[PDB]
Amino acid sequence: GKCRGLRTARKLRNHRREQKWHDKQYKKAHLGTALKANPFGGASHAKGIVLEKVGVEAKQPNSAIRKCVRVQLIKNGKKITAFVPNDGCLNFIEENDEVLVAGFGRKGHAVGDIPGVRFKVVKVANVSLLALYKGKKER
Amino acid sequence: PVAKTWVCSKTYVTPRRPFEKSRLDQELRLIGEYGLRNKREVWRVKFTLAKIRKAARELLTLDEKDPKRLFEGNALLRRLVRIGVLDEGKMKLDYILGLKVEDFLERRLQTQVFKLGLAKSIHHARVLIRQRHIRVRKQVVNIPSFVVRLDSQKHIDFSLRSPYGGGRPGRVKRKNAKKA
Amino acid sequence: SLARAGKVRGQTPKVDKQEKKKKKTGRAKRRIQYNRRFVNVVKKGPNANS
Amino acid sequence: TVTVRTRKFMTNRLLQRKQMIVDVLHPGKATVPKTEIREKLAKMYKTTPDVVFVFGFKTQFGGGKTTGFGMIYDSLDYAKKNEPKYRLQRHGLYEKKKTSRKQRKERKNRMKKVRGIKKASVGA
RNA sequence: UACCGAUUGAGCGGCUCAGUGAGGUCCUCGGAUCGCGAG
RNA sequence: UACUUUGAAAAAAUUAGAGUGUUCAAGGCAGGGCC
RNA sequence: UAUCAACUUUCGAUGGUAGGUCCGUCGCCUACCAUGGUGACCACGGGUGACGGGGAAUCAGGGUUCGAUUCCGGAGAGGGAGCCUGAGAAACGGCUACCACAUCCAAGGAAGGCAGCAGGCGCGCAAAUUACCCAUUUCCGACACGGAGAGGUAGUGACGAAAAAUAACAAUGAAUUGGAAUGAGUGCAUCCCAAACCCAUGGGCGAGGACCCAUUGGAGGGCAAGUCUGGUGCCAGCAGCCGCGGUAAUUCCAGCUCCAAUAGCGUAUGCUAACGUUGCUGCAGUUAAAAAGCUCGUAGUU
RNA sequence: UACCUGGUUGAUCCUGCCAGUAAUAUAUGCUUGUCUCAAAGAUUAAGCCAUGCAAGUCUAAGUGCACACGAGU
Repeated sequence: GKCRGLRTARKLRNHRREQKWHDKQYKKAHLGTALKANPFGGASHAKGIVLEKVGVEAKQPNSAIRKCVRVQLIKNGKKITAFVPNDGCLNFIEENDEVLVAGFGRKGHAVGDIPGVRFKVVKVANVSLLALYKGKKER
Repeated sequence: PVAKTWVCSKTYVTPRRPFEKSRLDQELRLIGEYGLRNKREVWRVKFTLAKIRKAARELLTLDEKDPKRLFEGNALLRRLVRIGVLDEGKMKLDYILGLKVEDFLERRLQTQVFKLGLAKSIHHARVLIRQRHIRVRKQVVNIPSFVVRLDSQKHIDFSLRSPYGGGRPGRVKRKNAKKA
Repeated sequence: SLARAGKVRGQTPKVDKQEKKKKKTGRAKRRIQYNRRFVNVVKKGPNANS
Repeated sequence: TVTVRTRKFMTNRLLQRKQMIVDVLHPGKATVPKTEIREKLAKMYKTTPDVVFVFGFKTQFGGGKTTGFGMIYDSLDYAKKNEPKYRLQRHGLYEKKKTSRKQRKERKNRMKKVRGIKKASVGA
């Protein structure tokens, strides 16, 4: 059990500090890993250049083709697979364009039936993808 | 280094439950009954009560005859009786925990000018305050949330320049008189 | 395949909106919201079509 | 209609002034100018408007009363010595120079590169 | 997606061994030059 | 000598908080009354 | 942080003595001796997307997180080092070197330091005018007089905080009608302010779809809100999660309607409460993750 | 305000996490009529800088035989 001694503040402080590393949520934010492997490097959004136009298939029991894009970031040159959210917005995307990608819902976790996509496109050609979908800023 | 203060505090707080049906009904009931513009004015007057109740709740923790409780307690009680939200008969620190949000909503300027018969409805009361019609002791007030105190209760009347009281007609009164 | 990007959104018959009257905003919208939900009574939802 | 009250009053006689808070009333007129206040304030103290100085008039919300500060002197020469250069310029008693601040700085730095009597030539 | 892997793998940084050591500061004396002294 | 209580001492700003109708408020540290 | 358990001490590490040096104390340094000093109560070494603190965010109580940032102290002016002047500097809007970078040149030479105020480039998800004045606040100087990008005032600004329009009042069965009511805006005076600007006070224009039009996300559940209509047919797309789309979709694409907050609101990533899922208050270890195979044994705790 | 809700099963009671919920930080999408207050090249780059400016300074009282002047300026 616990040591309730009046001079056990050192034993309690050392035990609690060590057991916090067995927490998955704590060891992820207080280590070099999970941040060096993070392509964004701890940022909210990121800009990149579109390399290809790949379509990943949704996992079971779903059946569809997710319109994704192979993007290479600028600040570190890493290759990520963003997601073009809305309907037909992949046509607004052209290869070798400047797109502002961001996270996808869950932090560093694949959202929905998409196999390994954990990012999504926010802007393209320095204009927002949402305005292109609503008939504004025709680009 | 600049000669500024950068002090600023919020006056409301959003509820924990965003779509609680039991809460939306009682807040909308307060809006229509007192003629409020949005839910922020409801959360503001609730936050105002929460500050007073928390201040009194701290004094109930302190024992009686305490120099801090007797001073700050009597100062808070006389401050509530000044604005009229607390009666003079029973001014104790434990009756502050029996105050409702409706007590403060009755001391606003739009509700007082409506109770004094100067306005037709509560919504008609707010529109004429923003139009520089009523005053309080020779002071024209343009704010509907003016917390009227008891010393300025019998001094709320129309301004000396408004057509409702004694003054020149409006821009549309003489406009129709010139054309015909 | 990527050959069907923007398929249903292009096949939907383009129907534009209608020229409707303006709406009260601010205190006036809350007034209409109040006297409709509490004053004017006499269960179905606000948008129940049944 | 227009009425000056001079709520407070004090005679310090160190700067040869009579400091006072000028509270002018106007229940149906616009903000009364300082020229009208200054001329009707000297006749209250039996003097000339050339020694009266009023400023800082902030009309209250709604209208009816405008409050400000006021100073009167014993003579005109004391006004030119105690009053700042910008209050005298509001009257016909002072005129500010025409050169800009950006020009004086550049003229100074150009003179720092020339030593001798030629320093005044390069500056002008 | 990480791991092992010959390639004395490669690149970029931190602190240092040794050698070389600019430039000041002091200490010894050195006297262009100036009117025993200043230099 | 630990504990406990008291006193001394302590940068302000900030926080809490007294007073004060910037038209109300966030705030400010000012300003109120009489001829 | 132990996947750092011994470290320091030829070449000062601990101490003693004499001296040198400094404004002065001291291994601060030198010379001669002594063999010490630190460490399981975590030394030493490494890491820090570490300047410290006054504080900030969120909190029932305890806590968790943040603090480059206007106040105090420290540190540095491209990287290190050396010195001059002076009461005060190891000064860089002082100087002398090397290193990196870079400017002019008759190619002999000369000169440079915006982590000052504006501004440019680069970097990026990410941050404003090559503006005005020394009038306020104070500082410096032979001085009541000069100077001050320190500072103050404007410009940019949905970082945020407070107040607060987008209608009100009456008859008639609604872009129906009816007269009233002040703002937005717009000029003109005054006020304001070093001149200006903003607010405020007046009077002259200023609303009937008071066309002077409120957006932003949702309407299967969680979670307030359509067994509606058309289109698509596991396609396109929706969905934080569970799921929806398999020709009669309340979940997709739209129309209508409705709901929520509102001059705001959605999203992404951190952070806090949720979380008694880090449990000191306050968690667990028979079978769901879990008591060393067992016993002895010092520090530690009791 | 000392608060919980969805999700393992044919159904149930649990451990448990994932997801929801509400503040606060910067960034960003869309949108904006008044008035007040106010942060603002910190995060990657103590990266590089064109140009202007940012520290100068007289009293009756340390010197003061040019200007312009009846000593003073």
